[PDB]
Formats: sequence, C-alpha cells, structure tokens
Amino acid sequence: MSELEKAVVALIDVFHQYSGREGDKHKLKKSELKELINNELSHFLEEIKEQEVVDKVMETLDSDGDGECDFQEFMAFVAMITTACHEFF
Amino acid sequence: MSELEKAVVALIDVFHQYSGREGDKHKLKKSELKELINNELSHFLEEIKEQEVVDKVMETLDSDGDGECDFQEFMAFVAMITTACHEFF
Amino acid sequence: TKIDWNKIL
Amino acid sequence: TKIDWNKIL
Ligand SMILES: [Ca+2]
Ligand SMILES: [Ca+2]
Ligand SMILES: [Ca+2]
Ligand SMILES: [Ca+2]
Repeated sequence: MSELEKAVVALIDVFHQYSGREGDKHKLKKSELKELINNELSHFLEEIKEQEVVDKVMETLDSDGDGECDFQEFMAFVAMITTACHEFF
Repeated sequence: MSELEKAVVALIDVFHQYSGREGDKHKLKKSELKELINNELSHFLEEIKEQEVVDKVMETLDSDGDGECDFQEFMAFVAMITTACHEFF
Repeated sequence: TKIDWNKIL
Repeated sequence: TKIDWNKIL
C-alpha cells in the first residue's frame, strides 16, 4: 500500500514474469534477462540489440557462475541500477 | 514508466525522504530508519515500538559499522525484505 | 504480509 | 535516464 511496498511487490512480480518463461522458473536465462531489460528497463538502459551485450550482462550478474540470474543476483542488478540513478542527482 | 522503473524511483525517493531528515543527508540514522519502517513498511514488518528493536535492526543493517544505514545497506535491507516475501508464495 | 522480525534480525 | 552500460558492465 505505501510506494515502497509497491516497489517490493513490483520487484518480485517482474522477476517471476520473466524467470518463469522457460527452464528453471526461479532463474532468468539469457533470453529472459534480455527481454526483462528491453521491455522493463528501457528508460534506464539502452535496448540490447547485440548478442554480446546479453552475454556480457549475464557474465556480470551471474555471481555463483551457473549460467543464469537467480533472484539474489537480480536484486544485486537492481541495487546497481538504483545506485547509478543518483548520480544523476 | 514500467512498474519496475517505478519501483527503482520509489527506492531512491523513499530513502532520501528519510535519510535527509537529519545529520548526514545520505545516511539513515536510527530515528530515520525507525520511521521509514513504521511509516512505509507497515504491511511487511511489525511496527517498531521498543528502542531495542530499532537498535538491533540498525546493528544488523549497519554493515560498514559507522552507526548509520547508507544507500548500499538500505538496498541490502530491501533485498532481505523482497526475498522474504516469497516465501510466502 | 508480516515477514518479520527474526527473519530478518 | 540512460544509466548505462559500462557503468554497470
Ligand atoms: Ca527461467
Ligand atoms: Ca547465477
Ligand atoms: Ca540522515
Ligand atoms: Ca553503515
């Protein structure tokens, strides 16, 4: 009901929208990660139009080295975005 | 404009609403943290009505040990909340 | 949804 | 606000 609580539900809701598309329903594979970014982060990140950007992003976010982005790794990605957003500001 | 982007702005907006109240405008002191929780997380966390809960929460979130909760430590707190939210579910 | 407090800490 | 990509990585 508060805007922060709305933010918490959004984080959960969007991760699962994408993670559940294919394979492990609790992790984002590259194609799921790419679409999440392109569809849902278009005001903060440049549309990914090259395979190697998809690959490099996953390499960066894939902290435990299993080829996918789990929810912990996703939150780290969100922390990275949110931090980078101020600054600017 | 997407709900995830809304979530990213909310995270920033609410942290600064509280962090800027007193002292260091970039960190939450105990009283700022307590009000953030009580005012903005009332559907996920029990209202803090005892000094020692305030103190223990700060002790937990204060990773670099400077007595305050900075934005990095705040995101960790959000990660903790969001993770705990499924499960349930 | 109370998600709380020892969980957490 | 493009926040991107090397920043990031
Ligand atoms: Ca998946
Ligand atoms: Ca992984
Ligand atoms: Ca402050
Ligand atoms: Ca600290």
